[PDB]
Amino acid sequence: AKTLLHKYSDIPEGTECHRKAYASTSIGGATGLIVSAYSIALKPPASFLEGVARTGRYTFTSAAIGAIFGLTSCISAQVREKPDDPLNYFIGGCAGGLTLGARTRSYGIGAAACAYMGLTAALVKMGQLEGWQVFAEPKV
Amino acid sequence: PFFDVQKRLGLDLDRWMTIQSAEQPHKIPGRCHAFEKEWIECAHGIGGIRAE
Amino acid sequence: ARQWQPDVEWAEQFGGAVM
Amino acid sequence: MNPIIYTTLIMTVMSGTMLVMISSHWLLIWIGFEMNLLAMIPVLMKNFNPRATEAATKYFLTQATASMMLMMAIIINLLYSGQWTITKMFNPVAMTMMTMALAMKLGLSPFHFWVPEVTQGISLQAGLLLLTWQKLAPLSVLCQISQSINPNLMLTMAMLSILIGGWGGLNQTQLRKIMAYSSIAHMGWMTAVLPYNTTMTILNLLIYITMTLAMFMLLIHSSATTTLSLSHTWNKMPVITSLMMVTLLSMGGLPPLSGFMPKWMIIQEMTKNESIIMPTLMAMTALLNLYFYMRLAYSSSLTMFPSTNNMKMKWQFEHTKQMKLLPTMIVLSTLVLPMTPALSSLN
Amino acid sequence: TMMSGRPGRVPLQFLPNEARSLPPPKLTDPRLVYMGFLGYCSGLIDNAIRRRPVVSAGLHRQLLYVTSFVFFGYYLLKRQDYMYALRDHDMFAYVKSHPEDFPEKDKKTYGEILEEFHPVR
Amino acid sequence: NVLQIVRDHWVHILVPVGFVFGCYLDRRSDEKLTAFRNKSLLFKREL
Amino acid sequence: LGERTTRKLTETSKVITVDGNICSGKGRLAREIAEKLGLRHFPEAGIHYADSTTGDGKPLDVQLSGNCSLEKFYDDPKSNDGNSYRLQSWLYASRLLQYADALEHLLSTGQGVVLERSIYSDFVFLEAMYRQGFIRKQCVEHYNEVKKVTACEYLPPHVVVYVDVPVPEIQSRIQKKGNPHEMKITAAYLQDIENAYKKTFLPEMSEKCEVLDDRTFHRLRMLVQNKLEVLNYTTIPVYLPEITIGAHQSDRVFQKFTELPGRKYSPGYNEDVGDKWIWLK
Amino acid sequence: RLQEDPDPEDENLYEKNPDSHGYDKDPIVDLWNMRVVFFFGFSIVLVLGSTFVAYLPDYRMQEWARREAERLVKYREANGLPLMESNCFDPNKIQLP
Amino acid sequence: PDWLKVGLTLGTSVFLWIYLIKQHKEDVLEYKRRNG
Amino acid sequence: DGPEKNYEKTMAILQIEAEKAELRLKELEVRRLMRARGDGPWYQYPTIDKALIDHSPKTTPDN
Amino acid sequence: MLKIIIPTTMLLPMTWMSKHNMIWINATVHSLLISLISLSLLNQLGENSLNFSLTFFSDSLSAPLLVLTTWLLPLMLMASQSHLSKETTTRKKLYITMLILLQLFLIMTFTATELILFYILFEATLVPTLIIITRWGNQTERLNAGLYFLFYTLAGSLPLLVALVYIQNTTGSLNFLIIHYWSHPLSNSWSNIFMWLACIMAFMVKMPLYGLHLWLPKAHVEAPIAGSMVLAAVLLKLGGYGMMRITTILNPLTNYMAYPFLMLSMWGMIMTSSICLRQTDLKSLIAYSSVSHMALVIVAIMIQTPWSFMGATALMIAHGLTSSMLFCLANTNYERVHSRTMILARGLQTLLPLMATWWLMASLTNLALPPSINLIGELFIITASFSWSNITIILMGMNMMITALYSLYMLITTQRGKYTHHINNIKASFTRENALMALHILPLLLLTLNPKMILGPLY
Ligand SMILES: CCCCCCCCCCCCCCCCC[C@@H](O)O[C@H](CO[C@H](O)CCCCCCCCCCCCCCC)COP(=O)(O)OCC[N+](C)(C)C
Repeated sequence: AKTLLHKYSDIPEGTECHRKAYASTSIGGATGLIVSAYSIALKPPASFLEGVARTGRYTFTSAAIGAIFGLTSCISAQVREKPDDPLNYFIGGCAGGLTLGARTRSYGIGAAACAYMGLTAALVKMGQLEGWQVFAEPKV
Repeated sequence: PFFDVQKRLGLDLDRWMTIQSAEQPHKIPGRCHAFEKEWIECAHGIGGIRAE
Repeated sequence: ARQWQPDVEWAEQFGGAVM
Repeated sequence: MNPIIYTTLIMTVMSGTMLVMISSHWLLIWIGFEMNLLAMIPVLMKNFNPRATEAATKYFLTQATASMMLMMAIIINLLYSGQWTITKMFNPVAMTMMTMALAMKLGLSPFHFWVPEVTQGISLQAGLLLLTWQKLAPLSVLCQISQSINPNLMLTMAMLSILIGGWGGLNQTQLRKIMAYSSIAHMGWMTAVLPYNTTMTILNLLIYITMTLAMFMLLIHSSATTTLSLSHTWNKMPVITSLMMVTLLSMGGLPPLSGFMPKWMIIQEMTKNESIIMPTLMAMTALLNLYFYMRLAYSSSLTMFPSTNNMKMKWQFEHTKQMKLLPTMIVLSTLVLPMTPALSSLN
Repeated sequence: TMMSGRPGRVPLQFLPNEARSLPPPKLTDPRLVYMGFLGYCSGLIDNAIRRRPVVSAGLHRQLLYVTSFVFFGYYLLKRQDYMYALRDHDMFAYVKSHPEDFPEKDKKTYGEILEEFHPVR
Repeated sequence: NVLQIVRDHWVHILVPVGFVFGCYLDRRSDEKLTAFRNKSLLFKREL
Repeated sequence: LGERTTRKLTETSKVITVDGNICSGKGRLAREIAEKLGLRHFPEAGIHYADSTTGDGKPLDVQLSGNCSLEKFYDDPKSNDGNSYRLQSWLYASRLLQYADALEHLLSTGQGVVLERSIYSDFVFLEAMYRQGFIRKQCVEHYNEVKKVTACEYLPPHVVVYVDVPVPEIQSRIQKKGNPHEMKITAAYLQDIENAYKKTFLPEMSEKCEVLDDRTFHRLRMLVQNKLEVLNYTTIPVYLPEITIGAHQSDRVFQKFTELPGRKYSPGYNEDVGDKWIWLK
Repeated sequence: RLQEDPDPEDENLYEKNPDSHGYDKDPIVDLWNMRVVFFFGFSIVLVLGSTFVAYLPDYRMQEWARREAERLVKYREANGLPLMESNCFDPNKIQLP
Repeated sequence: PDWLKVGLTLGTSVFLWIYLIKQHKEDVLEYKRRNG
Repeated sequence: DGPEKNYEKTMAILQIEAEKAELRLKELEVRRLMRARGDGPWYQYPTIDKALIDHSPKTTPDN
Repeated sequence: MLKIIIPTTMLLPMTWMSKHNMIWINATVHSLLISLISLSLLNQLGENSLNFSLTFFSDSLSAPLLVLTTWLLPLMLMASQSHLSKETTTRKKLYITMLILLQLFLIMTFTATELILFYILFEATLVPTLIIITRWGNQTERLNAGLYFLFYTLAGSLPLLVALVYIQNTTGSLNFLIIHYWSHPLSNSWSNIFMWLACIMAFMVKMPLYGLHLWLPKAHVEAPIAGSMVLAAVLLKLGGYGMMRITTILNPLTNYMAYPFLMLSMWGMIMTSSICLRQTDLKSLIAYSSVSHMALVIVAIMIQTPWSFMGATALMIAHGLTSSMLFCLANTNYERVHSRTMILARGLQTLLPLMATWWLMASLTNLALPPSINLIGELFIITASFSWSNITIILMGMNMMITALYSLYMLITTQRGKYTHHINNIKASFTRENALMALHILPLLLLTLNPKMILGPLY
């Protein structure tokens, strides 16, 4: 629900890293359940225990990514104490890929995931700073 | 493309079935005819947007 | 230098039900 | 099935859509789609194949469930406002479902999976008609309910239709499935701008229909299907392959060509709304859409796949049963670019 | 939708009597002649597709095409100018309708205003 | 007999006409812009 | 589509394709058949059979009209060039067209018409060539896929007479026959022909001929016209080395085909051959 | 895939005939080709075009700038002040916060 | 073939001309009236 | 030619294109407002007319 | 001007209606004539940019380029018209249409004026050159090459497109003159930075940048020479023209964003030139030389000092002519022996002299020695660069080292030395060959006499 992202949105700044990290963990878990849902839907696992194995995989992975992203971001905020510039998320962004790199046990995918996930996060922060509309209202 | 040919030709072939009031057989009242009537009389040149 | 126009082994790759 | 009946079916399809474009009352719209369906299935069943049958099974099954959800959401709208006129809907839980039902009717992703399959199951005549005429009515109602659309929900399917309309297009050989992913991709561009400004939608619609008329008339003219089957045509009647190249590029929207006119008005409109990021992603992916038009161009005109010998006798025999409407459908779908401003005729 | 649903006016008529007053496009408006060549080339492809000895053959039908598209192109141009003239009219009427929201801002000159200078280095 | 030789040089007439038509169009598009001829600077009274 | 004005013909008849199976006896079969039927006799419809109907009505060079040449089959069968097959399939396409040339006429004038050998009979030559090994097996697989894809839609067959001649006796007439290539032809091949021919062809087809809707006929009538359609699947891309041609030779040969007086343009328009210019006005 | 043998070679025009000036196979046309190509490639554009551009009127307004510059040098020198203003605009003509 | 269709379609084409110049011609006059 | 023609032409050009510019911006203002309010003639959406409503006594005294 | 542009369209009917064996003469002669007509445009003005219709104008920056672009068509014809012969008449007649249609798009896209018109033509150029690379290139790789040539343009161009639309909404008109006057600074933030890259990346793709140039060699390896001459001599240069155009906006932000691209360029020049020092085959060697020179243009644009734009213009044109010259001059060998690989040519000088002379002149101006417009074009931008940073010279100098070496190298390896023995194929130089390259090199040398008409607007 939007109320959940709204929950994560009230960081504030980066204070209480745990409070934030729990929320990011929540979002990562949500997306993990969705991806698991379509995956099961479109790739009939055969033998249902394997299916819950699959969903356990994705759910735990995405939840992990969200957790580590959130807490590295807030910690960087509470350490560099810059704390508002976009790069402050980027480390976590770069960190996130490595998490993804760990479960996949591959340097390659982890390496790429570092860079792109990093840039995406950086753009997100930059967007919060700039009020980018992504889905702008018809206005015109 | 809401062509409104039925209006330009005046056929009205569809329009009658619309709305709670709008002449019904044996003039049977709608259960909520009044609030509806007022509310539609409120609605004309205001058109859609300011109307809400 | 007689141009180059595609060979059989070339064309076969499209010949599958799905590239 | 003798022409006298076939024509009555196809005319009652035309009627079954015209009815949607006329009536203001909702019930007549749901009747419009409903009559449209019954008259759409049999025409897919001409010639009749063991394959075609399950094609029609797919199409019917999805259209039926779509029409069902639609009628349900109408009834819920009535429950919470007691109206039948189109206008604004008055209950978001209903409105999202009317959006879903229409989302199936256009074949937008992730509801899209039926369209590439169904196209495979029928001849290019019934195919073309399915990819053009069937795209009118649901859009014909979306233009009428643009006023209250929940833009988030619309842009998400509008984008995802473009990504899926891309990635699923790089993969296939036989052309009909590719035409399916082309259309499934353009619908993303139509339904994208719809919340913001319907006139751009209708413009893009006209270009799309003209385009796919160009292609399907050409595929008919050469009776090509699988890509390789298309490859031979360069030697027999070189012109038409030498023209598929161009119409393909107009699908691709290389800017002198007409097919660029849609995108380049769309980018305008959305940009007035700010929303600057979305068109950038969209326009970038449209490239990915272009690429398989290009590869398909490589199989055909630009390069000569080896001919089969048996072709030679066929050289003596001119094609027949000329399709009158074709040349104009090429030309309008290409050269018309310095006639954008005329779009305002659509007000 | 704008323009559509505007008060007054009637649906399917292609072109209001409220137009007419606008000057007609002149006979050799370049856009229009471009409709000409558009029809021309279509008429030519009509030959080339059906083999034919291109150009010289069927000069008849070719003339039919060019007359066709120039003809429709004419009225389409009339509706074009009508529509744009229309939005210009509605716009100005609306700017008189709400003078407050379209302020007549005072125009300070360059001498009057400061602006930061950025040296090129 | 020679008329066919004229057919050989039929095409050559085409482009210079394009240049003529070009100077013509220059003069017309230039004609449309005669908004001033009363500039703040370069305008002596006509004779 | 004009059928709506008349709801198709109610007339019916039959075309007759005698199935004489020999060398010199093949000719003998044709002579008996020509006298036998009022409808014009099949002339064999070989390499230039298409050329006969093309417009000039006249045979071209072998190089492009067929690029097979039967004499170059008999003189060197099992040529490394797959001519041993290239002829087979090419003839099949021509004979298919034969059907179309005449069966349409059956649906038109309603008169009977006499074919010479017809498509069902083309099963057997390949049936033996595969046995003598003149053609490789994939050539065959191509031949029966194209067979299944094309023949199946042609529905009615027959109204036609099977025949027989002794292999040795045909060998005797073959000796009498003037052409050198015919004389060279091997016996064991021909015996394998007659054996499989009698074993299967009549064995299946007679069951259908023994039985010898209007709307379907009209649909079939549409198929008879616009012959490329009947040819539409004969140029299926399967890319066997003997049939297939590289782009250079094809681009060149077709570049040569246009060189002919009657082929640049559709027949009614062509200026090279004295078609009226008045239409070009 | 049966195919035509191969391109015999690039073919020398010279193989056909000494003197050909490159260009077309037809001996007749070639002479005309080099002639037209030279007469215009050199004798009209590289000369008349070059002389043309060489004598283009000074719309650079350079000489004008020199002459007029002299015209200011005179007054600046005779009046004696100050040649170069430090200010490209009058100070009193502009307001400042 | 001198034929009928040729003069048929040609005649229709000339008709679309003369009709067009017609309606244009009057349209200009109506312009002059409504305006100047 | 003398610069004069160039100069007058440049003048007229800058005038015209400037006018279009300002008109486009003004148009965007007019549009944002007109959609924001609906007060303007050309964004208002269709809405139901009175003409359908009847005005007759109806069985039950009230409505 | 609208006068030069019509006949350029008019050759097409002339081409199609030309007698089947005479077409080359038609297209050649009239293309030359229209070149001379193009030349009258050059006059410009010393103050105001020249103007025409509402929809065109002719800045001094465009005029020499326009003259060049008109000038190249005959050249490509002279190169092509023996490369192809066995092709069918309709196909050939179809072929020159690609070329002329192309230059038509150029004459339109140089005079601009609206930057959206300028864009749509800027990207419209992409089609004919694609068709030419793909249908008439030799060997297989060309197919793949087509794609690299294509998406790298579009992936660059598309964001630029959206950006353009944006501005005409945030300000009034998109037109160039007023935007030159109404220009107002954009500054830092983050939205404005993405505006910056959006309005630069396409132009910096079309003239290759060192991190992105990969398509360019692989285009030149493939394209038939008529495609090569344009793809090298012009399109790069037009990307530069546009980037010089849009810099009317931006500022002061350019001061802050130039650095990364100045690093990719200042390093990429020495780098690509270094790769240039060890190619297997000539046709690529030339291409990398081309990138190695374009890096100079792109820093010359980004330091934005007026000297740097002067040098920008000069170097753009000079490199145009010299690069096209090297390409035709290489194709000649490739036709005489089909080697492509440089090693097989060997002692080509021994067997024929005058081509060695053209090798000499061409390479000689490639290295750029005085007073070639190439050189003088280059020295300015070194001057302004040096003003921008005193260190920068140490980089520029290395360039001027390696561009010597490989240039002379291509000379001494494919010429001086022993003839290969068995290669009997060579056949003593056609008139059109000499005619062609004399046509490249003479204008290039006359042009030095009168730089003042080539330096461009900031003269
Ligand atoms: C079997 C194969 C499948 C075939 C499927 C294809 C079918 C195509 C149908 C296309 C629909 C076009 C509509 C034309 C109907 C004519 C009725 C016309 O008079 O309508 C009037 C309005 O006039 C129309 O706008 C005229 C449209 C004319 C079509 C072309 C316009 C210009 C084209 C722009 C693209 C550039 C190409 C031009 C080159 C010639 C009244 O409508 P109005 O009550 O007012 O508003 C309706 C609501 N709208 C605007 C949202 C639709």
